Amino acid sequence: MSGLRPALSTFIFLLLITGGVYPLLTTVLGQWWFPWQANGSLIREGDTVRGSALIGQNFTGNGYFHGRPSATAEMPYNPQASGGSNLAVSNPELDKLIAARVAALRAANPDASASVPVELVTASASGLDNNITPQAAAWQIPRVAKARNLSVEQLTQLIAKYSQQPLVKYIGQPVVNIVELNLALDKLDE
Amino acid sequence: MAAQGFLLIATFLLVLMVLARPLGSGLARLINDIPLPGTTGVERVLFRALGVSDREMNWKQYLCAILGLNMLGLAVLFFMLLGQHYLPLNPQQLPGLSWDLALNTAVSFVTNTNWQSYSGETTLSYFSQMAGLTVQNFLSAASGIAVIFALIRAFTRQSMSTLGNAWVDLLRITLWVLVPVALLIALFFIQQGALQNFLPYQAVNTVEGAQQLLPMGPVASQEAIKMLGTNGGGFFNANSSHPFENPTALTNFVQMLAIFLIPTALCFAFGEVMGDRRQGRMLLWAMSVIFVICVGVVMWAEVQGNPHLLALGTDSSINMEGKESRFGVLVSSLFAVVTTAASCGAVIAMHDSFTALGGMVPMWLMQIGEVVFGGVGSGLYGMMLFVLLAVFIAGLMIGRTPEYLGKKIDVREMKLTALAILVTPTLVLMGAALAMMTDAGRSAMLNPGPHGFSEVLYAVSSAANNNGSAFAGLSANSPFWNCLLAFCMFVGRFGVIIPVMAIAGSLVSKKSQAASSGTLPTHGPLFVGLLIGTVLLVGALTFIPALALGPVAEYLS
Amino acid sequence: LFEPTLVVQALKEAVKKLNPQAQWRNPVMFIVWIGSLLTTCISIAMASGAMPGNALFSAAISGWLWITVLFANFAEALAEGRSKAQANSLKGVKKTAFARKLREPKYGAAADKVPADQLRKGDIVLVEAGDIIPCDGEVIEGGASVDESAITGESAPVIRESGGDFASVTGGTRILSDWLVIECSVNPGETFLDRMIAMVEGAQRRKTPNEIALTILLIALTIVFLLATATLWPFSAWGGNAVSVTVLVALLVCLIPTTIGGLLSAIGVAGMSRMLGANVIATSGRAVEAAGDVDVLLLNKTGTITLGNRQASEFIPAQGVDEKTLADAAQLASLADETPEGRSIVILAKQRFNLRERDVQSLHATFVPFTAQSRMSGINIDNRMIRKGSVDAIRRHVEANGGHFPTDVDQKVDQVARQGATPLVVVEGSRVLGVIALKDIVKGGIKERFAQLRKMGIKTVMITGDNRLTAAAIAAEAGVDDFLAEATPEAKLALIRQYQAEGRLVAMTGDGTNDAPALAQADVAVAMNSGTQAAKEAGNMVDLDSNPTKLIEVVHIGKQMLMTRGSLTTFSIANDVAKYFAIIPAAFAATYPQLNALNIMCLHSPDSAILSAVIFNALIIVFLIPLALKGVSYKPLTASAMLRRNLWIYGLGGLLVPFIGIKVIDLLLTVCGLV
Amino acid sequence: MSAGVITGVLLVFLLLGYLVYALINAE
Ligand SMILES: CCCCCCCCCCCCCCCCCC(=O)OC[C@H](COP(=O)([O-])OCC(O)COP(=O)([O-])OC[C@@H](COC(=O)CCCCCCCCCCCCCCCCC)OC(=O)CCCCCCCCCCCCCCCCC)OC(=O)CCCCCCCCCCCCCCCCC
Ligand SMILES: CCCCCCCCCCCCCCCCCC(=O)OC[C@H](COP(=O)([O-])OCC(O)COP(=O)([O-])OC[C@@H](COC(=O)CCCCCCCCCCCCCCCCC)OC(=O)CCCCCCCCCCCCCCCCC)OC(=O)CCCCCCCCCCCCCCCCC
Ligand SMILES: [K+]
Ligand SMILES: [K+]
Ligand SMILES: [K+]
Ligand SMILES: [K+]
Ligand SMILES: [K+]
Ligand SMILES: [K+]
Ligand SMILES: [K+]
Repeated sequence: MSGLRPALSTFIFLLLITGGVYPLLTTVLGQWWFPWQANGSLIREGDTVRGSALIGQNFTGNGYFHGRPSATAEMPYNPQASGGSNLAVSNPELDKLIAARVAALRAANPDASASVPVELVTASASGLDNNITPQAAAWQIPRVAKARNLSVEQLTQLIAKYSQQPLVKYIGQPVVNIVELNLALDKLDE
Repeated sequence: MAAQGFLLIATFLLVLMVLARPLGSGLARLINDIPLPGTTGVERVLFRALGVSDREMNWKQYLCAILGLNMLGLAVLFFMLLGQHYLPLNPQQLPGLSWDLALNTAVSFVTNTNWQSYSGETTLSYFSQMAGLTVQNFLSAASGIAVIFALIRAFTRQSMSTLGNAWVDLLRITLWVLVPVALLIALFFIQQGALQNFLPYQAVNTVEGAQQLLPMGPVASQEAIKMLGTNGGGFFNANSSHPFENPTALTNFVQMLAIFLIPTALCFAFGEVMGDRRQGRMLLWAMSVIFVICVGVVMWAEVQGNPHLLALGTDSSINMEGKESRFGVLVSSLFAVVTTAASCGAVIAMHDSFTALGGMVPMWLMQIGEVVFGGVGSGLYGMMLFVLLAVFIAGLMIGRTPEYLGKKIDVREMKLTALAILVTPTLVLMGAALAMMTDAGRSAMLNPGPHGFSEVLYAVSSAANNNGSAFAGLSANSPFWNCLLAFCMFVGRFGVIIPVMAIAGSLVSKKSQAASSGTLPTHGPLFVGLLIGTVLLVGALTFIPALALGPVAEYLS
Repeated sequence: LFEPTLVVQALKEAVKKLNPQAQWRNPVMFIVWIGSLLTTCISIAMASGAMPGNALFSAAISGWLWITVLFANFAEALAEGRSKAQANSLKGVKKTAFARKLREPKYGAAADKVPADQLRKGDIVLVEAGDIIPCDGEVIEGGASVDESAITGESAPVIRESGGDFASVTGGTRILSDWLVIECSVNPGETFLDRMIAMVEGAQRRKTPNEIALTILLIALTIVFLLATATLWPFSAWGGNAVSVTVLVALLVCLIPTTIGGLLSAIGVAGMSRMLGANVIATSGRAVEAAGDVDVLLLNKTGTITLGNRQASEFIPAQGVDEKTLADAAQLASLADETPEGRSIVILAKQRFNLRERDVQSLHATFVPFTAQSRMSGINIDNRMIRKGSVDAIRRHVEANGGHFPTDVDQKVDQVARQGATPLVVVEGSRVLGVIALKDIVKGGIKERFAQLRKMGIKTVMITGDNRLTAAAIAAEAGVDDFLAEATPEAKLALIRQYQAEGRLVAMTGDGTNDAPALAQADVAVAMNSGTQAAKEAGNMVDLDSNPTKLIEVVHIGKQMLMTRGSLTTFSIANDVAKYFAIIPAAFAATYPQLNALNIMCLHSPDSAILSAVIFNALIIVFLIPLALKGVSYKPLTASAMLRRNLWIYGLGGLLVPFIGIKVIDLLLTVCGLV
Repeated sequence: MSAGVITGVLLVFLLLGYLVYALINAE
């Protein structure tokens, strides 16, 4: 008609030049250059996998380090529905949830303090989170030390080694890993 | 902590300015229909094959071109999402999407909205998010930049009757702005940890025993062009908060810079295409003052945080509920206000789980119109909608015929300016009223009290404002929600684009007055304050009745 | 003035246009009218007993919304009544006497008894002493003292000499002396006074494009506020009991820009009134605003330097003739020149050098005018043979009486020609007494008028076109920063279309018919009342004070109207934040008790805050009626400074004056104990 | 929803239509 051929032509060209070769170009650059980070950032030994360096896993246990709670729908720290918590700031249900979490954490940790870190009782935004702030990690040093028969200074230097600080202090937060740190703890044990 | 926020805002603005000013010299080149250095031969061997005639066309044919391209994109995306089981790259064999969700997702992705009413990694195949979603993430931004290029050409052209050729406009804009910067951002995200592998969903046995399952796919490739422009629809349900999308703070800084890159560079191009950089730095100051004020109030509200946490036995009271860990309170607050200022729609912190004062401000900067760097392409013409009214009021106070950049402004575009301004609050208030005169809409509630009405108002504002950011408590999977948000999205895009093109067509014909001794300079602090006062006056006078019953009510609770 | 207490009862009777036929033309207040009727029928059913409540609150809201409508129509009707009073002041009596028509044009001809309402084009009429001009036209012969106080306010007996620079007359004005004839130019009902009275009486007032655009923005704002206050009902119904319809309607009428919506007609009706009060007849408000946007002004020297033909005398240079002998020649000329222009030259020479040696009684000079064949004086009764003529006239006199002329008079004429002025020579006897210098002088205060024009940033271009040197001198002691020498009508058209094509707006204040095509081609056209009739129809506006620089007042009032409407709509918009702070905590105190911390005014009750807001909405309109009548005070400032001043006054008046108004009205209500 | 608010919704739409008509018109 008037401009049907240029319209359809530029649609097909823009489609084939943006979706179909640009993902292909980025992918063939990714596996050629940076394959570990391109292929899920998985951590593994032998052939089996124990997770990635980014996802974070539900750690129910006195010996293991504990991350932020997860508000994932069907199972905590489930990477299928990463939705986080959408409860309001003035929600009484949220108040009961935080009260139950702080009661459970007070029962779990009898030696550090009564003022729990806020992120250890508040759910993450993504619903899955592999990292916590190093002071919050140091809050649970007596629990892991008692449950693993390990030195407090040794655990402190271990979590200092397995930290992750940003390029500059204000752009993010200093933060320590969780799944990778617990795997390092297991390798230290055996 | 306030000092940390101060340096964060300051250095973010400096890096944005030093990355956006060179792009203005090069976006004004694209506006002037001047090819970039090193692509004239490629252009002349490409457009002949593509059939794009070098002849220019007026506003009516330009608008018809853009709307036809958007209708074709909507049809292709709708008939791709209704299938995706007859199509390859479905490792988990996802079923075909329902008609209502497919229509809502298709219109959200074509009309620069990117509102996710589902869970991406458990509802969409790899092929959809690799090709069909990504082409709309490219072409919606291309269409917005084309509309603002037509408006800038209308403002800078003396008495011509044409606004250029839309096909060559989007072709040049896409292939020489939106693609290679997306390559750079995507490879940076592969460097830092965002994945792009096309591998099947790889199950993982954890160190405890609870067998979870990890999602894969072309995540960073969609992430890069989702951040470039102001698209803002992620691969997963937690868009730009999943560690597979933005793993660290350097990635998040690149997220922020890619959000503000295109509107700031467009403002710089508007300044540099007239030969008067003051005309662009006026708009930049007018946007940035409102921006930094709203950043300050959001960070203050989130530092004050939840008061119940201190009474429930915590070491602090900062609202970490619904916020990430490696992204701090200030950083996630800044990303929230940047997202809802620039019409992106990618959220780090779940906006629903905010303090009332920190959640009112995203609603406010959405509902005033996407003016504070607001939207790719939209960030300038939505502000021009308010500039053409502020200069009218200023000329009324002077006692002279109102003119902006020389061209006289009269009834024939006052009608279109008024219609284009009022089409947004009409949709927002009508949708928010319709969602509470029905059992559906009122029944998709997650939080009781005023926060639920705040959720519905945020959702309808996000639909009508082409933002896509969500108070994610709302279960908008219902057919009523999908159809209502689809209609709001459609009208909120193409009842703004059409009158802007009509204003451009009416303005390009009028001969520009060269200069005079007595005209109001539209660059100084007085005009910046007048434009800011107009933006904070209309856009707040509309929704103070709407905002008083939600976030204000629960803040004064 | 505002309230003369003469026609206030009549205009209050004329307020009652509350029927929908005369109200839908203003939609921003038709919404207020429909809301008032809606809350009135709600109050009627509410007191009847359909729904339970007090109904005194609803009755008071309905009455006060009707009061807001009544004062809006009161402002419009008072502006219209002031316009009618101005029109009746300018009316005079158009048909006051029978016309003294002549069948043949000649002084002392066959009289007629025809009425003064059917005279056609080219009709001659005799005017005697103590008479009045029936219809507009031009004179043919004769002339005497004519007063125009009853039409233009000027009680100065301006003469009407035959032909020349002024020969046109206007009907309906008193005549003081005899010897006036008038040739009719246009029919009755075709004159601009009758046209202005007809458009005031018709009161159509076709709105300016600026008025339409401001109305468009007001409509957009009232759509926005209507949708906000309409969708406010489901939001309130979600949490507890919904807000009642009366509160929503009162909040809507508060949010609607009611003040500027009512004063939009007055801003412009008072504009026409200030046109007519500045001795200017204006046709359209678009023309008024375009005249308010003039950047380039055009004139001619025939209406500036003593209105032409009356140039002063400068020392009368001569070769071989002493100053005392030149003064004797001036005295002998003062005993001559029986023409009016000649007598003007006589009195200018006498005030240059007073001499009282001999007068008209001691020297019985013959009082005879010039002869048409040679422009020569018929006076010969003095000792010297007197001749008053030009160069060619005195040459013809030389070869008529004296024989041969010397070269001294030729070289003196050459010197006068290269120096300017006029080459007219006074001659007594057989020897010339020198060519009289007749350089002109800039009368009036046109220097400071042009200084005011330059301060207001309006270009002043002076177009007569005699020569470059005298145009430079006229510019030097006039004040125009440029001029245009060697002026022709085609050059005037080319220059005016070049200015219109360069991105500037122009205005002409011509008088003649030669520059009438250029004046009509100008987008702003100021016609001269002393100017030609055809140019007067060719113009857009005509000034009746015979002042070339009336455009400064036209710019003042035309800018005042736009400044007033923009300032008033900004004030009406800025009041809405305070109206929120007064209404919303009170409007939602019943169903949201947590919102009762927002009324920072510490108001009494929710049933009192809404009444205080509506009462303030009415009282701000009735207090700003004088601001609608008399415009915002124009000061000659730059754009940025004047915008800053307008903001600092009116935008700061918004959000601060409504605070005081609502608080004081609430205090008065609590003191009276009504709530 | 129920009766008594459909007349308010209809009157609001009628006012909006009249106001949009006045906005488009140059009366
Ligand atoms: C609570 C504290 C705050 C209170 C209020 C204080 C207000 C001041 C804050 C800082 C804002 C300064 C911005 C520019 C100054 C204005 C002068 C001007 O005409 O601007 C054009 C300015 C210089 O114009 P010019 O000198 O006439 O040169 C003519 C050229 O054509 C123009 O081209 P050129 O000069 O860019 O090209 C050459 C250029 C080569 O080009 C480049 O290198 C790229 C572009 C330059 C970018 C470098 C500066 C970026 C400007 C943004 C500043 C953001 C800071 C955040 C504010 C703190 C947060 C509260 O090389 C240079 O020389 C670059 C230096 C430019 C000189 C002026 C900039 C001053 C430094 C910024 C301050 C440092 C921040 C520390 C914290 C501030 C606290 C006081 O050019 C630019 O810098 C371009 C970008 C700026 C355009 C507008 C952007 C809006 C910024 C507003 C910030 C947010 C609001 C402030 C807070 C509000 C209250 C809470
Ligand atoms: C209405 C109620 C209240 C009434 C207030 C009325 C107005 C307030 C006046 C107060 C003081 C009066 C006397 C001042 C005169 C002397 C100062 C002077 O030189 O002129 C400055 C200026 C007049 O500008 P101009 O005569 O056009 O141009 C002369 C320039 O010097 C030459 O132009 P330039 O561009 O070359 O300027 C040079 C330099 C600037 O040089 C200066 O003159 C400033 C001195 C600083 C030194 C230079 C350092 C460079 C840094 C940039 C400027 C920093 C200033 C603060 C930045 C932080 C922002 C908070 O800037 C640059 O290098 C270019 C950058 C572009 C402009 C910068 C924008 C700054 C933001 C200004 C405030 C915006 C937020 C206000 C919020 C309003 C909402 C309520 O006077 C002011 O102080 C005005 C400021 C505006 C205040 C708010 C206005 C009220 C409007 C709100 C309501 C609107 C109604 C809505 C309508 C209805 C809607 C439906
Ligand atoms: K978006
Ligand atoms: K808008
Ligand atoms: K709006
Ligand atoms: K928009
Ligand atoms: K979202
Ligand atoms: K508006
Ligand atoms: K008002």
